[PDB]
Amino acid sequence: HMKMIIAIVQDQDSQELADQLVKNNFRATKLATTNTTFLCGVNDDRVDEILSVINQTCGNRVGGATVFVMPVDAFHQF
Amino acid sequence: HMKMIIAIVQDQDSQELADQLVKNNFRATKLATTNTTFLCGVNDDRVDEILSVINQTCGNRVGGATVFVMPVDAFHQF
Amino acid sequence: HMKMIIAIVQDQDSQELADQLVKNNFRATKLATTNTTFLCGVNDDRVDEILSVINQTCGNRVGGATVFVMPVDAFHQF
Repeated sequence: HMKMIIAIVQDQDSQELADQLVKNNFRATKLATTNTTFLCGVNDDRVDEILSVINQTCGNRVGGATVFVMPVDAFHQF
Repeated sequence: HMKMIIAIVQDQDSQELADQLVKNNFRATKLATTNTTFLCGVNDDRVDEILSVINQTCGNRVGGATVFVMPVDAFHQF
Repeated sequence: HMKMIIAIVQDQDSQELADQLVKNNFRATKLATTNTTFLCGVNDDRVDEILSVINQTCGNRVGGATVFVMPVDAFHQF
């Protein structure tokens, strides 16, 4: 099935996460906020991959990321 | 029980979805983004209805909608 | 485990909820909207506390709050 990622990432590191998610085939949506918030539905078995991306891009290096992995009952694509 | 809809819809079609959701008694919230993102808690047995609305308003006609249906453990109304 | 709160609160009462959540050790994120929308992952056994806060701050006194409590499969903190 599928999952929903809500990754709260720092704004300075938002630019590069946004670019690098694209390069890893991750379709994501940025909710503007000032500390930017991302939304990304990924496959059940691609959770470890996206978490790696978010960590390599942002976190305590300075930095800091907090992400939630949430269940999805249904996915539709019109 | 209840569900949560996260419908990522195109901005040109956001205006009309926003209006038409009201006409179908769907209380929804628009998170501004440029590709706008909607949030809408609907009843367990009104998922098919709202999906119809979103499709009739937006999708590949040009267009394109992507929606997630997510479980809700509790709903409160103060 | 943990939960995710999506609290749709009125804008006039958003300022004070935002301040008072901090005073109760609730790390939350505000998604700008005009009727503002909040996001807050809290512990499994701190749902009653945050609901109290939201009610004391906003609701029908004038007012009005609507909140969803949603399951979280995984929480990560980089």
